Amino acid sequence: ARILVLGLDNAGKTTILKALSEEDITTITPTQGFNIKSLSRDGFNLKIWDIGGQKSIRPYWRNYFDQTDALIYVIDSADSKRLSESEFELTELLQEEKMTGVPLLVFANKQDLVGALAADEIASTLDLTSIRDRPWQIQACSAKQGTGLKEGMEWMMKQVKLEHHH
Ligand SMILES: Nc1nc2c(ncn2[C@@H]2O[C@H](COP(=O)(O)OP(=O)(O)NP(=O)(O)O)[C@@H](O)[C@H]2O)c(=O)[nH]1
Ligand SMILES: [Mg+2]
Repeated sequence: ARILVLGLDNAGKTTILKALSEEDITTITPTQGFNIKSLSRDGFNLKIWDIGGQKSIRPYWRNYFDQTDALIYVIDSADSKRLSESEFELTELLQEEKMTGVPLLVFANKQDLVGALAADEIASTLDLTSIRDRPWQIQACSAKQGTGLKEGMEWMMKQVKLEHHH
């Protein structure tokens, strides 16, 4: 499955990917273009695209909308000065024709920091309960500390799997 990871600059996209890859986050720098990582877990082959979020390169996001199987949107839960910007960019994404029906996982990141907003507050600001056109989930997490990441990825896998029924 092809996974696309978006969100504002500094939200923690690359740190989450390296945490999933069991590698060192000490040496992470802002992403000028994008990163690709292949990950095999629980009988699944994930190809993950992590795109840089600085506004200057944000128009490039649309290059990667084709053949997307799931969207992960990352937000810095402790940076309330940037919430309006994060909601504007997500609402634009959800109006894209190429992303019709694609499952949405929101990672409410940096829960380890003082003043981090709870998942329910973030859900309210992003107006997630008004979505009608796709499956969605919000998950609180800390990439520095590893919590929440497994739970999020398990929800996402359930949505993209070929499911067998009786
Ligand atoms: N306290 C804390 N800091 C975090 C957490 N996740 C990431 N950070 C920090 O936040 C900063 C930005 O992380 P980074 O992964 O580069 O963000 P990004 O979303 O990839 N930015 P860009 O899109 O510009 O590449 C880094 O200093 C990183 O260590 C977290 O869960 N807790
Ligand atoms: Mg990055």
